[PDB]
Amino acid sequence: HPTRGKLLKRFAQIGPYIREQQCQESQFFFDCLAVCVNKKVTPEKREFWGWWMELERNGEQLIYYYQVGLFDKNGDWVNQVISKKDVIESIHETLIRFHDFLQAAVSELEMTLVPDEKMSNFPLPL
Amino acid sequence: LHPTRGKLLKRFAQIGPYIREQQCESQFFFDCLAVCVNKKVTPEKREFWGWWMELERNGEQLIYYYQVGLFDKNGDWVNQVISKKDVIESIHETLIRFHDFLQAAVSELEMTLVPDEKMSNFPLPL
Repeated sequence: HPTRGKLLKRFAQIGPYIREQQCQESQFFFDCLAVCVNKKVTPEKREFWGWWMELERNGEQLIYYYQVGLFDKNGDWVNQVISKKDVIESIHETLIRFHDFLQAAVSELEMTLVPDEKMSNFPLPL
Repeated sequence: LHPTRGKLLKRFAQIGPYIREQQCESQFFFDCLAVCVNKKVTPEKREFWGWWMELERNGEQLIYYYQVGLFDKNGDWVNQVISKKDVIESIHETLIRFHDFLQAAVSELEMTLVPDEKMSNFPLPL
């Protein structure tokens, strides 16, 4: 096919990125809590700068849409990022590394990765 | 991701005989054989009341999920516990002491430790 189950399993093998509970039919969800916002906050209320990605399946095509931003206390992602070079670089390194592994996994599945049209406004190289 | 899986494994192993390396992919596995079920049984078929814990990684965050139960003759953990105050108290004491070390290790690693949402159904204080 390959099966949704096959995809889920192979994507989970990339590492601690896929969030299975937020995946449904033909849509997969990945994220990365890359940098803590403020460690003075109690652990359970801490927030993180990072990225999240939505992967739509369209037959043998997987269509990717990454956003950079903020993961708040509720587990909501917001498209706002601290304007610090070092933090942005850290987010970008985790994203690039992930995308490289994703490329490899999709190639092994004999499928193809393609950017969402909204990636034209993505503010980092990829 | 930094720190690495390898570094986390070694750091967690330093806490004591809890982590089970052969059961750790983007998840770490810990357990504790707190109370022997019946000492009259030979050491081959011995079973234990205790706990096990799955620690998930997402970036700088580590997410813990403890369960209390029975480590059976087959080497499988089951979420059932003998309904005895003294046994439950002993399990609980091992768990709290372990958790205190885990908290200190995660802090040393400069990461954030938070309960899994399923810990809302954990039947003991933590």
